[PDB]
Amino acid sequence: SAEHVLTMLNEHEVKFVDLRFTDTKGKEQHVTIPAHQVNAEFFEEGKMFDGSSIGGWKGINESDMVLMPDASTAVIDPFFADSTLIIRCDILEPGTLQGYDRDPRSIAKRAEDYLRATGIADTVLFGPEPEFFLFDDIRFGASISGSHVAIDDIEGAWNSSTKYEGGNKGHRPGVKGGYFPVPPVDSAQDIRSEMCLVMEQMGLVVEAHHHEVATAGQNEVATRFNTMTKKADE
Amino acid sequence: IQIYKYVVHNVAHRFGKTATFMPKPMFGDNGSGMHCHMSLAKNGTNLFSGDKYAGLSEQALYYIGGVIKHAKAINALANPTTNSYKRLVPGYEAPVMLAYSARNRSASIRIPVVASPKARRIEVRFPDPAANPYLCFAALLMAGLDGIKNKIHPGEPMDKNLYDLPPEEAKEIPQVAGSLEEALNALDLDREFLKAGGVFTDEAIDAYIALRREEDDRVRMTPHPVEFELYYSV
Ligand SMILES: [Mn+2]
Ligand SMILES: [Mn+2]
Repeated sequence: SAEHVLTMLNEHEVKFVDLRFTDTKGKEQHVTIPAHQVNAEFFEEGKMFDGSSIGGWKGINESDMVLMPDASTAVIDPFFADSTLIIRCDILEPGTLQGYDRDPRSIAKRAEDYLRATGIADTVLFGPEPEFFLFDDIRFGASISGSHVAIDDIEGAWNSSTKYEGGNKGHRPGVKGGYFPVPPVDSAQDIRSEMCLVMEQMGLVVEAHHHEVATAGQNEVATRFNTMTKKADE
Repeated sequence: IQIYKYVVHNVAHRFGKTATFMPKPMFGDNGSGMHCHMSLAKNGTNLFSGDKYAGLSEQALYYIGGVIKHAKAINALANPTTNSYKRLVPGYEAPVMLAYSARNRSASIRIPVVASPKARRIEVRFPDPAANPYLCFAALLMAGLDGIKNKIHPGEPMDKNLYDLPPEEAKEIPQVAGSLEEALNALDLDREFLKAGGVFTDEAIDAYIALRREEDDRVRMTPHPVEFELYYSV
């Protein structure tokens, strides 16, 4: 609860509350609130902003259901303490529910809870396995006259020939061959290892991490299953 | 050929370029090869003609025989410097089969269509721009007729490109002696059909071998860029 959050607020000092909050038809968003301003009312009636990303004709302000005031935690990363505390869409408004032209987190639940009103069952678990790429430089652009993009990261075969100064040192994974081969060759762990620590710190549960299969920094971190709404937000 | 070459090298150079008869300058492209078409004639009659398979004649067949018989020893003569064989890599495109066809390439002996028996011939393609047309031609011939000579018989043409349960005796199937050392060897043993007539002393043969030998060495003792590619980080 808030009563709670409330402590936590003092538990840690914290000021500001933000990073990750709304999240688009696409993905992730935030706004920052001075530490005060939080207080029940806040917990009970929210805060509201407006449109931008899906919205038509003027002024559709949307309540920001300061919510899942569970889904609340100290973000490592930001400077000065602050409780990243999601929000359950903008609820709507006075009706108070599906954020304008979405409420992805809402839809989530409608679904979820709707599920529940069928009887087909009671709880749906989702355990996604998302992989990601970790590179060094990413340059690209496009324009009347041309277009392009370039990717680089010590690793990705390509780089062998490449001259450095501390110079080459040549251990790296060649095209579909980033296969848990031990270090010298493994851009590195510490980045993963590390990501886990924080992942859990943030509150997820890690199950194992490792290098996927790609010449230039394909990394995977696995995370224990959940409930759509939770996992999704995880 | 000796001129054909001098002229190329030269205009080529006089134009602004370097010209090179190497068989496989680059990888994944086409490395020039010297096909050699041939036929012998008596008076103004090419005893290579007749009936029996694609025009042609008994006579020819022993020839088709001859080559096929000492193919290896020949390519030691008409396929030097190592590079030679980086072209004579099993293709399907690449003519490493010891058969004859009028198609079904892969087939190292092509009896081109004909028309006028007036010009019926044999194209043995495998030889590469790198041989003393002298030795090469000689050895081509020299054999050709030892076949023509003591019977020796082709058997049937291919017309069934390589590709047959790879093994499925397609494996069994006679090969163009791909690989110098190997080729070098053949010649060491084949001596004979060369040696015959005087066209070829033991020496000649010896000396020859003896030479190609060195290069073959320099080549294998010197470690290769790729080896690092694959073998380095072990
Ligand atoms: Mn995976
Ligand atoms: Mn030709």
